[PDB]
Amino acid sequence: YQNDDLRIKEIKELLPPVALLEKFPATENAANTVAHARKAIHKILKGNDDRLLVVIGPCSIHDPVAAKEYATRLLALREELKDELEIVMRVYFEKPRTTVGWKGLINDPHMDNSFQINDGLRIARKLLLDINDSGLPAAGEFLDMITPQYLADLMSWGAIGARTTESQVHRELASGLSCPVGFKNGTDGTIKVAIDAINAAGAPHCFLSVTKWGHSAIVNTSGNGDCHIILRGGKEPNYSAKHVAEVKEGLNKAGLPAQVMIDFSHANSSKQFKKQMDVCADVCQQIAGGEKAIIGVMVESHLVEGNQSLESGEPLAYGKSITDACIGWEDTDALLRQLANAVKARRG
Amino acid sequence: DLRIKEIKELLPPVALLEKFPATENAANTVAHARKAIHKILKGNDDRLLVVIGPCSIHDPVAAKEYATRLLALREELKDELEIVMRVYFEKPRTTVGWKGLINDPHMDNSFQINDGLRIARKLLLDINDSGLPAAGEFLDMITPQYLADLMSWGAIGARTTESQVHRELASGLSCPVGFKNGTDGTIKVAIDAINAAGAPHCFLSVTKWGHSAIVNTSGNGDCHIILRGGKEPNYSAKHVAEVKEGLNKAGLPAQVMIDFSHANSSKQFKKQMDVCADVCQQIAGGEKAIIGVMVESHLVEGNQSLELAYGKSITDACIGWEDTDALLRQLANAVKARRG
Amino acid sequence: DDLRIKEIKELLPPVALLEKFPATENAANTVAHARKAIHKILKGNDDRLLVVIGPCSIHDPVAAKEYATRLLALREELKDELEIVMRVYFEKPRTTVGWKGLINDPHMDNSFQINDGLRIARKLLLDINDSGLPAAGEFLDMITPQYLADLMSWGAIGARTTESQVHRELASGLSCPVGFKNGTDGTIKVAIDAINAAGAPHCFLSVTKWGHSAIVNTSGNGDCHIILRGGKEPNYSAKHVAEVKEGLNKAGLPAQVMIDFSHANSSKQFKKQMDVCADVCQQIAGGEKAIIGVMVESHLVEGNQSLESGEPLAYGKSITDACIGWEDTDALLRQLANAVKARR
Amino acid sequence: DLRIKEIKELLPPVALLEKFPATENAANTVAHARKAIHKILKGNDDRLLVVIGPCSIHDPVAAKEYATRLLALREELKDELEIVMRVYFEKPRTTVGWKGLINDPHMDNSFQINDGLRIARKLLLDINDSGLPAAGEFLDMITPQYLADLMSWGAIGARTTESQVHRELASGLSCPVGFKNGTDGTIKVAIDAINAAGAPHCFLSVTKWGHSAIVNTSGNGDCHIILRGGKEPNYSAKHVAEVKEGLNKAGLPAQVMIDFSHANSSKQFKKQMDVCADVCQQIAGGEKAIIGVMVESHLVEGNQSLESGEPLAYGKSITDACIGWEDTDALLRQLANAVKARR
Ligand SMILES: [Cl-]
Ligand SMILES: [Cl-]
Ligand SMILES: [Cl-]
Ligand SMILES: [Cl-]
Repeated sequence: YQNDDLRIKEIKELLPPVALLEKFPATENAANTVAHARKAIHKILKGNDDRLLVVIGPCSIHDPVAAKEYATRLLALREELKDELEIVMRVYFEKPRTTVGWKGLINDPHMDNSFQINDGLRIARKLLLDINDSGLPAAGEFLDMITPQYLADLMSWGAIGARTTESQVHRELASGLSCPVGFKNGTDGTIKVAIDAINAAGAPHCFLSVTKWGHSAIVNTSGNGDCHIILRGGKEPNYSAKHVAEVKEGLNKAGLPAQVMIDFSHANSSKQFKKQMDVCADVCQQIAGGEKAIIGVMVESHLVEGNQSLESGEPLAYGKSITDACIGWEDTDALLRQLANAVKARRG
Repeated sequence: DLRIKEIKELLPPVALLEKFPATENAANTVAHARKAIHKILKGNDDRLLVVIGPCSIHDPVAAKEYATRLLALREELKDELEIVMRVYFEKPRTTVGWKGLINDPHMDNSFQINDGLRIARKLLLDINDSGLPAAGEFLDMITPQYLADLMSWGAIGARTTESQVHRELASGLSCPVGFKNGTDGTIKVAIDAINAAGAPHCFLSVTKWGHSAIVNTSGNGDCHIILRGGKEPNYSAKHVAEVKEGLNKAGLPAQVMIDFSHANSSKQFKKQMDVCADVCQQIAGGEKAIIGVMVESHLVEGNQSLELAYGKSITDACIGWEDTDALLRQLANAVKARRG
Repeated sequence: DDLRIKEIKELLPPVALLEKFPATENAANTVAHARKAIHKILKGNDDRLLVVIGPCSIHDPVAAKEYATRLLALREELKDELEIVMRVYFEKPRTTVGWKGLINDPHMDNSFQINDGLRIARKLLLDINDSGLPAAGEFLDMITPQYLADLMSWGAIGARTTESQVHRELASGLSCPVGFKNGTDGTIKVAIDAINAAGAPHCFLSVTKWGHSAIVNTSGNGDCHIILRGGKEPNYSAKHVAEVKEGLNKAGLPAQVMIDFSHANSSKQFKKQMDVCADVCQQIAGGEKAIIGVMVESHLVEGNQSLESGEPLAYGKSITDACIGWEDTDALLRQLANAVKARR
Repeated sequence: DLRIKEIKELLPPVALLEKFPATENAANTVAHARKAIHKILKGNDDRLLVVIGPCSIHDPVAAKEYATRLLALREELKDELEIVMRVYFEKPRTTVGWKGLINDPHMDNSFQINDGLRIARKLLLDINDSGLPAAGEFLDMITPQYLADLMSWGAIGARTTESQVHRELASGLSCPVGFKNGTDGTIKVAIDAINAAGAPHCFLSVTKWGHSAIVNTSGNGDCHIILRGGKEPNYSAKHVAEVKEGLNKAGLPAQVMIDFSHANSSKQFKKQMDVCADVCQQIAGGEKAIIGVMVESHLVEGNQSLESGEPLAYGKSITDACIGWEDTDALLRQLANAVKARR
């Protein structure tokens, strides 16, 4: 056609989501893990559970073998701490990036710019299935309208990226998702964008999306009431009590329950992975001191601490992030016990 | 699919391109206007790009009446201005409101999006066939597949300037793209978007066949900033120099488009005329960085609420025709001065 | 997969053709009225003959519109004895290598511009129906019919597919009457079976208007009939018509018949369609009422010609089967109308 | 429009290929058997192609036990016979009746086509993966995309041999294709079908993605006739000579596949044993133009009718009657001894 596809170099074939769902169907145990975890988070968001939702795991996944080793370790802590914590593993397959660089396992699983995205969807769905089947709920992030269709049935909770909290199509996506959804404050600390996203997400919408058959269609949503805010810092951290008090009043003024998930990382740690433990110390003191509004937290965590560069061409160390730096496993075990001990103190 | 109440059939883009193909005239209108904006953006034309038109389209009849008026002014001032009609089919907002001609053309909450796409693509076709190039707004990644072959220039929504999927959209679009600065006035987000949209990308998208696919884009060098104001207006000569310094440090061409409306006009539509005045003086004074402007105009001035008048915005207030005739000549005279 | 698959190319979905070329109110009225008219004839509440007459297949839309304009004048003049519908075929089934028709290769040069062919086919078919002239088609596969069937007032199943299950299933979902041809041999059983099968509802795999494969459920087509087209020797005489009318009554199916004046009934000789027209008119004049329809291969200029690629073709002349010219065509239709006015 | 009651979603072929992908053994099994039949059709191997197995499959369990037994004989007789198991998933009929495993896997008119496709592709996979090649029947244009990659040989439905679209389908298939003589015993439609299938074609079809496309095929040279009888059997030496001359007169190799059942057996399953003896006599006395045979064979001989709310005999055909295992073993040894005696 005329005036068409000048900046399009190549269109290639994408497996429809039904192909991935048929190849990797939920087991009964995987469907049970998803169903129970969703209901558990719903119960927390409705104020009928005094436990803390904990979304913890690698910035994103690059190696399914390290990821499954991580998942086994976190699952054991999930079983031991389940009276205090609802633990859900961060299983992200995309790292949003303004600059050039690896976009994540789905876009480029081979980490060599071969962009084998069908491979990446097979790898990602298989891993999510394996983790759920083991008993460990999974948390994802929704950056687009096409990718979630491949994985959403195995997600117990998801986040909308801070760079898309204001995006109408991402708010509409949320309003048709089957899992709970967290919306982050704006990259400058602004609360109102996230509150508007929750109100928009709770409403029905009619909009254009893609089906499980890989076809575009008109979709009508019912609205999603299981949405909440994620405090992730602005120019300065916003995890402290003063900020929690402001957000609580702000939600209540908007008619929303005063409830918050606090991201320990990103701008709340000033992108310094060890300060997640300093954020943890303060949030725990808030929780132990009686703060009911804090219903969840987020932590970037891996088997080995820190990060490493894909671009150097050095062989990758095992179990170490190639994107944001994470706390290692020993900090991760201590952090989770701190949280469980703060939830118990909140109670007694 | 607990929160999915209903799925309904959507015509693939290839059906609206087949029903409403570009005329040779509409295609030349698109080709020449894109090339012209490219030349302006490459620093090889001293002409000013003027994107001007209704806040949002609601009445195709009134849209065509306005297009005919603007076409004459476009013919008359073509030595100074590359005039392009603002053809936006929705006003992005946060709560209730008519979602626009595409989402609800029958203005009854029926959401006849297939009808809406027909009506919107026909309108875009008619306007391009008459000779008037069109500017659009790209809010999602599926709608542009139906309309973008008829667009000479596009703006990414202010609320999606920061979104990776919308920067990747821009990277594969066949027209120039404007990115608005942040709500606080800062320009880092738009600089990042321009840089993002300028690189090749591989991502998932829907083709003209209505099927999802893996898409590889080339990158889009014809991107630029749009100054729409932050808490304070950012149209003044001091603000332009500051942005031009910021652009230069980022290795980006020191060029800007100034939106006269919204916050740069203090929400007062008639005040867009005061921005013309300041902007015109800057141009007549020699300022070569201002390569474009954006103005909200209709046949009748102001706004109205669906809770009747012809040619009047049912959304944001717009200047009327007399002020639009005067504003366009004011800019063309300013370009003549700077040219000397 | 695909060692014998050389290339795959994109294909417009039917919704794209239906959206580009929507039925006018006139074409829709033409289609509706003609379908009602053929149903009444097939039920028995009308004595006029159904006449499906036109080129073997279309290769030149301009020539096809001149033919249609001429035929429309005669349809209006013989409308009280004849329900005239134009043969607008866009495929010629062939065993040997060669041209398969307009949709497959409209530029007749083995460029296979099938998206072009479908636009051309549907534009032509719509223009004919808007004029007021109803149209008859042939259904050779499950995919092509979706682009055209809303503009067909009647359809035939290829004689080489009359016992094919998918084709009987296709016929059970079409919105138009359908005709089933006897076998190469005079065997009429394969056609009776096909008529029963198409009257039944079925469930099978087909392609939608969106260009996607789907599971489809039909309701059954009762506006289906036989089409006698000869075999080893012709089979249009009231002797053969008797044999068939007895086998139809035997099988609970109306003893109605459509007679094809060409192909093996004409012994593959175009001019001999005039002879066949005589025997069939004699029976209709001799009171016989089973004959509800006929088929004729008819163009502007009689005969046929061999296609050479890049070579200009003679005007009005079929490049497939030989056809009778317009002069014989105007006479054959007046012969058939006289025969009906006699029937009364 | 007016006569369409319901449209339901159909899994695209890529969903079945992703769920049931060829393992390495299955692709090897298919690749070797395709090459071995091609070599046989080209006259570079004196071994006899034997397609043998149930009229159609209604029970994957019985099908796999049969595959196991047949696989053991494929190994033992490989030097004389290329044994391919008949894996059909429908008994074509204009009458009333079970429409096969893909249309109706649960044998109750539930028409669970997506389930049938899963069951049919999984069974075919399991058989090929064990090392036994499979033969298919092509009745429509849509179904083969789900299965053809696991078929080493196919036959076109007898009621579709003169269909252009089925001849075009064959021109694009990756396996050899058998074409059945006409119901009157005429071999003309089979010769026309063989010629048409050998030519490249351009035609509309559905892709692995469940979308209609324009397809161009290269042409299939590995096509041959299936002699299955007419109003009288056509397996005798007089008939073979008659067809061998009709194929030479047409420029096609003088080679035939003899179907032992249906009209060639007078609709009596045990009379397949008598066709076998005659065909063995021809071969053992130097007949080289018989390159393949087709036998309807199950674990347990005969057939039975499907009843609602009632169990079925195990291993027995619910469609056409088959010879059972004991005759099947004897038949295959007879054919193998006939190749030894011809060499
Ligand atoms: Cl990892
Ligand atoms: Cl308007
Ligand atoms: Cl013609
Ligand atoms: Cl079985």
